[PDB]
Amino acid sequence: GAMGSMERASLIQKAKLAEQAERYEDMAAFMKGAVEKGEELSCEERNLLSVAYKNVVGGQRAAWRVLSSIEQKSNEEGSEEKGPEVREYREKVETELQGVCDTVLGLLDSHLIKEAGDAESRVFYLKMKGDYYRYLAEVATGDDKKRIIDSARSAYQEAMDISKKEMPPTNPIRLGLALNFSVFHYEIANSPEEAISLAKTTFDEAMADLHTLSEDSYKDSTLIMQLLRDNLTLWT
Amino acid sequence: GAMGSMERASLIQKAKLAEQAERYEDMAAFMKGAVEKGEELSCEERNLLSVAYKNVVGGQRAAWRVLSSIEQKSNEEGSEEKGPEVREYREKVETELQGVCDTVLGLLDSHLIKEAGDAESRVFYLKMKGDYYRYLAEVATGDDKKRIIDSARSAYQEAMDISKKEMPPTNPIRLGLALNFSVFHYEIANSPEEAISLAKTTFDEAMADLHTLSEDSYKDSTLIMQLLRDNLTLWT
Amino acid sequence: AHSSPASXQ
Amino acid sequence: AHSSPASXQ
Ligand SMILES: [Cl-]
Ligand SMILES: [Cl-]
Ligand SMILES: [Mg+2]
Ligand SMILES: [Mg+2]
Ligand code: NA
Ligand code: NA
Repeated sequence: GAMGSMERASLIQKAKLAEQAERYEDMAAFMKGAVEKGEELSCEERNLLSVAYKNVVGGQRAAWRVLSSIEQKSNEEGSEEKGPEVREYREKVETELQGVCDTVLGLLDSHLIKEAGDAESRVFYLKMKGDYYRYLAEVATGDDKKRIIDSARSAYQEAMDISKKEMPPTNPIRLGLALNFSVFHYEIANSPEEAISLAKTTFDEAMADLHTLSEDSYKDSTLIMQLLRDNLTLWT
Repeated sequence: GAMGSMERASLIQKAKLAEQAERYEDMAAFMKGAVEKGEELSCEERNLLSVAYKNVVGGQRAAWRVLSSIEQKSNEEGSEEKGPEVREYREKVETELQGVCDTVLGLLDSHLIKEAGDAESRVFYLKMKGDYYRYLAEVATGDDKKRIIDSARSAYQEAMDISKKEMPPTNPIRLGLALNFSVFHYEIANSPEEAISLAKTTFDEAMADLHTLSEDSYKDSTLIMQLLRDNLTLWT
Repeated sequence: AHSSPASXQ
Repeated sequence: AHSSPASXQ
């Protein structure tokens, strides 16, 4: 790997520089190099890994949606034929997005998840696994769509089971997991009622636990709670 | 070249798709492939080439400035030593930026400029040549800083001479050239008075020619004129 | 819909 | 300072 000769601490330092410079592809390459050193990641380092790849795949998802929309319009009645180029280029972006998702899933499988024993690491990684299968599901159309969806569901479900047993209902990881599993239900799994029920129960159980929190923890939790509320407003 | 097997028209079509998707690195690769077909570019195609590379180098310049600022702070009195990583990473971004500039300059030299006979193509390309030498000058510090600056100056000056002879003072290419040469004077060449004089004369001569223009051309010219005004406000 | 920020507890 | 937009006449 191109980062094999760089010190772990230098990779982490440069990932933070890349974040400041909004160089998310570099950030992701640095964090991949850090993961491949073989040591477990700290909380901050897990956040860096996620920030880096979320921004990379975010740009790809946004581009994919633009191109897919153009492609679908080209397939309407009365649309002039323009050749294979829209499909080809959508496929190019799609393949690169799938590559990034596969890279993240590979890091999680070799060997972040199997070494993660604490709830805060294990839930974070299983949520990521669900997320990157969800991003794969957004573009899936063939014989493996169902299996990709079930892989996302399975990872989210294992994360949910641990988070409910081991974390308070205000924990931001637990909240962000529930938020994302609810998005999965609504947007991927054709289960809007499950999405709404999960968002509401998650919000209400967190509300009831806010009284236990410091001012700073209250701010962290309410930020994610507001996203649940925003989704419920969109969906109801 | 990786685009050697793709039709020219397909490269242009995909460059426009990449623009819509905000995939500027792809856009630049498509337009480089189109240039390398060996035919001259139309006005629209020249604009696509410039949009693509301006956005690519724009992200690099913004990242370089962030990293250079961190590096300069690390070299102040009382700053704790953090090792070579800030310099290394600034150098990495700098080298990639220089590579993009060299690629653009190479396309201009092989063989866009030598085939460009009309003022609207030749001035556009010579302005680009000045611009990409200017971007090289922004990061230059060694024995070749002076030669990079003089290469930018020389390209801008040839473009200015043609534009003054062959284009009306409201032509947006002429205006954007003068705007950029004035930025060169202020930010690169340590010549703020020349910058101010050029911006003012350019603005005033364009003002006097607006009466000849259609509504749409008036809008195009006044947009660039406002940038001259904005700079004059910053500089005076 | 909104999904979680990347950085989280 | 402001420089020219990429797309121009
Ligand atoms: Cl393609
Ligand atoms: Cl580096
Ligand atoms: Mg028709
Ligand atoms: Mg000290
Ligand atoms: Na076509
Ligand atoms: Na260091």
